[PDB]
Amino acid sequence: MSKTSGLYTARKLRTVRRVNRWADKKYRKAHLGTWLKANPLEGACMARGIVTQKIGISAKQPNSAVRKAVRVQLTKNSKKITAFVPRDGSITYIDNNDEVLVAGFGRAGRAVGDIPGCRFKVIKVAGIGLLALFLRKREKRAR
Amino acid sequence: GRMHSKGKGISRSAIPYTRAPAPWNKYTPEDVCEQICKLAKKGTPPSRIGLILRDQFAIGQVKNVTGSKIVRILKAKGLAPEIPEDLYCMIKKAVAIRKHLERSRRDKDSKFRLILVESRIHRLARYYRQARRLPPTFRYKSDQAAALLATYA
Amino acid sequence: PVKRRNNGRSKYNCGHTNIVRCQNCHRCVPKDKVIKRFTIRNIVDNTIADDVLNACVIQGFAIPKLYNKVQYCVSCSIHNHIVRVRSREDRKIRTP
Amino acid sequence: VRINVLRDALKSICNAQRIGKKQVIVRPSSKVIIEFLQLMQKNGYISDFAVVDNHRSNRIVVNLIGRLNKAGVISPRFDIPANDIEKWVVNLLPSRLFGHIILTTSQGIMDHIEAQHRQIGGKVIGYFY
Amino acid sequence: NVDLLYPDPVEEQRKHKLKRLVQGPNSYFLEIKCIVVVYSHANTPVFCPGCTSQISIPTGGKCAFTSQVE
RNA sequence: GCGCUGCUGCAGUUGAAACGCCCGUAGUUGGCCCCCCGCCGCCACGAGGAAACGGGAGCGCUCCAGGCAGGCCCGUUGGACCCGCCGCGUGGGACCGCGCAGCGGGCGCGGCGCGCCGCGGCAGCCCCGAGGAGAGCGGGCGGGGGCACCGGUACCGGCCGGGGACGGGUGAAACAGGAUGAUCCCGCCGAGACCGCCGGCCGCGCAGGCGCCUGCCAAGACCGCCUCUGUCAAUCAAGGGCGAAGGCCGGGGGCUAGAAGGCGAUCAGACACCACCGUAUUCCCGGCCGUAAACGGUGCCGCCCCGCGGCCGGCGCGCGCGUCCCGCCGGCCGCCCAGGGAAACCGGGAGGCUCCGGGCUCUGGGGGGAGUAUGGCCGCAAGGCUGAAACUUGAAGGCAUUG
Ligand SMILES: [Mg+2]
Ligand SMILES: [Mg+2]
Ligand SMILES: [Mg+2]
Ligand SMILES: [Mg+2]
Ligand SMILES: [Mg+2]
Ligand SMILES: [Mg+2]
Ligand SMILES: [Mg+2]
Ligand SMILES: [Mg+2]
Ligand SMILES: [Mg+2]
Ligand SMILES: [Mg+2]
Ligand SMILES: [Mg+2]
Ligand SMILES: [Zn+2]
Repeated sequence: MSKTSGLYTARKLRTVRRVNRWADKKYRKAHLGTWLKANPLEGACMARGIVTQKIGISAKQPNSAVRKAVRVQLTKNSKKITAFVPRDGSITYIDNNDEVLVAGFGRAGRAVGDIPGCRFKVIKVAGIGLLALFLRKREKRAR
Repeated sequence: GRMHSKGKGISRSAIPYTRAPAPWNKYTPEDVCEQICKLAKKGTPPSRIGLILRDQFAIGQVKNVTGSKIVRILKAKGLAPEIPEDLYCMIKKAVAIRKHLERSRRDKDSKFRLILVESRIHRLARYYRQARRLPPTFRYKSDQAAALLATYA
Repeated sequence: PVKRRNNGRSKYNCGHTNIVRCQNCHRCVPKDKVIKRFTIRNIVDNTIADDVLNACVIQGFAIPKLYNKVQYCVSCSIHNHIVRVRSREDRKIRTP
Repeated sequence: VRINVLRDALKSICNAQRIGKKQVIVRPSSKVIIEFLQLMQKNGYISDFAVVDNHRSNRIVVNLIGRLNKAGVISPRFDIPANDIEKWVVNLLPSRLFGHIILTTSQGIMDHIEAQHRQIGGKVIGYFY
Repeated sequence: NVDLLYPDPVEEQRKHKLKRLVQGPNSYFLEIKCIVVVYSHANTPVFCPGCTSQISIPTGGKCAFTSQVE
């Protein structure tokens, strides 16, 4: 038929699948290697960096808001990223030139929501979880 | 007409179910053998021989009288051509094409036809080189085809 | 999608056909796609045919005709009402 | 070119039975076709048939009586192990109670039930139900 | 009313010789008297024992004769 | 999850996707037939080779995850057995593929060879001839190809004569022409293109494409056949050849039209559409380029299949003999019952398929970035073949309904 089907045709089928399975975006992104060399976290759950600028970013057209984020530089790479601290009033707990831990959003490496070109989240600052600081479980009187 | 074309007719011949001779047959198996002998001496190809036998002598099939085919009889009598007939005719046609072309070389359809004919010749020659009907050294060359035609004819 | 099974032309058992020029705009058209009509008309309009025949000196003279073939393109046929835009079911009717 | 004579025969049979015909003619005859038809006849799907000799490409005539719902071939002959028949039965047959699967073995052409009885395996030819 | 195993001999004559239940010739032999057997579809020239010329007119299908022969 | 990587089991007319066409090697696939012998695959059984893990027989660590224990009056108390194999042995021998080179007896030693002997013992030694292919004879068929030759008006230019004021062109006008006689009528001369009405649900060709007379050369499919051979076959990376128009190199030719350019109008503007002039080009020879909505947007080979009808080529039957009607093969088309499909629609399949396996080749996997960058090959060049990533985005698309 369209596909070869003879009893001595295993080699051709193997080669066909080998060539054709590179056309899937997911399979390429996983098994090609470019993404790993381009991802600032090099396949890690989260990274540690230093905040250097506190900035606010406007939202997209159908929304109207200014989201609070900070600029970070990763210790182990020295490159630059933008990480966004979501919880209300949690910008005031983050201070310039502070040690932070930055993780990802739900999606692997795409932008999430109406925030344009942002792919990282702040979770720990100065060794204390932001979620815990927001609930008043602990206090940052060491800084 | 399928190998080198797109047509597909079905003009053929359908021989009878029974293999026996005609009730009005008046020829012993030998008498035809002499007729084949003298016809072959006149350089007659087997196909024409069968045509002549069927039309002039009223013999529908030679095998039904003698039990054997014409070329086998000729080989037993040592008269069969070294080069088989179909191949020889293909080579004739190729030579004719080449001559007409060297007269005038602006005709492209003729070159197309020549390509087809030479491909067919190569295939048939390979098959005959296998089956040990031709010498292993036999090879067809465009520039010496007329010579082989003359000697092998 | 596809509107006509003939693709708007009468082309069977061939690859290419010779071209013609529209008689109105002089556009180049394939011969199988151009709209053709044949007409037969009198050289003299019928209003004055009787007058001409009366003035004629010869006996039994017959008014000559004009035999011409008109060929038009698709745009010009529609603009000049040579053909009409029809309904989906009436596109299949082929009788005049 | 022609390759699988059995596939053509079975397709013709199903086509004829679809429109409630009574007889069919399949052009090329073969031993495998004959055994397939004999098994079908013993199971009660196609009644009688006749083989017509012409020296070349013997023809066959078969008489139909409804009953048959589907027939087919598996082109590349896979080698079923004796204990691997249940998976093919489940995949191919509507139920585990009335379909038949044909195999060719060193003991001859038989059904999957018979091969299970003798605890042997072989190669697959086709199926009908 | 109809059985494929025993076709009517006449409806078989109207079918193609290869699609018949048994493939067979459409040709035959016949006598000629100017007293010899001649093929129906003769293509090559034929002569009599006496006739000094030909008695065959090859055509696309069945051969024609000179009418003098019966 | 995902039948969104599809062996089981996707898709390829229109949504993404059938190379422009042909030849062709590797590769893959190959009709039917011999009753038993040998070989390969195949199936079954077996030997041999660590456990742990996994499966699994028995046992109340109080249950359990576990462990191999344990009971008295214990199989010899128990820890049984299976599971890491492309190799080895026995059997079967349906299916799948290969087997060209006489035999038997006597000399002849126990056997096997090399040899010598009766042919005096043998039926001594060829399936058939695929609605597979190729070759052959006969018959007509056709805008199929190449070479030379040749006719006809018409556009353009020139000339003899006539006559006397506008003519051309447009929606309407204005640039170019005219007393140096224009436009118009007739006659002759020159050159180069072109092939009309017939001309078509006609036809030919592998496709691109094919239309004056005459003559020459080679070729091709189809039909008809109790002519020949005997599997010679199908499809295809690599490789080879052909390939509209435009374009390029080198030579010829110069009439029409006409990119570029120029000029008059229109418009707010108009460097565009309309009018006029006009170079390359359009024509021939030799050679490059190798692309098109190169479309039936449907790959090639093969089987079955409702009914009605038209046209072309060839053959046969019948009669009341008409270029009548009844058939067969091949080709080009129309409508259509089933069936199929998201539907439009197809139905000479886009059917016989989730009831999902005839054979071979190619392509596709959300939209952009992008047929781009960087390399390589080809090409005089223009450019062709091959061909990413980062980054970005939530829809883009198809067929159909109402407004
Ligand atoms: Mg081929
Ligand atoms: Mg055929
Ligand atoms: Mg539209
Ligand atoms: Mg075209
Ligand atoms: Mg898909
Ligand atoms: Mg589109
Ligand atoms: Mg598409
Ligand atoms: Mg050109
Ligand atoms: Mg295409
Ligand atoms: Mg499928
Ligand atoms: Mg994509
Ligand atoms: Zn017009």
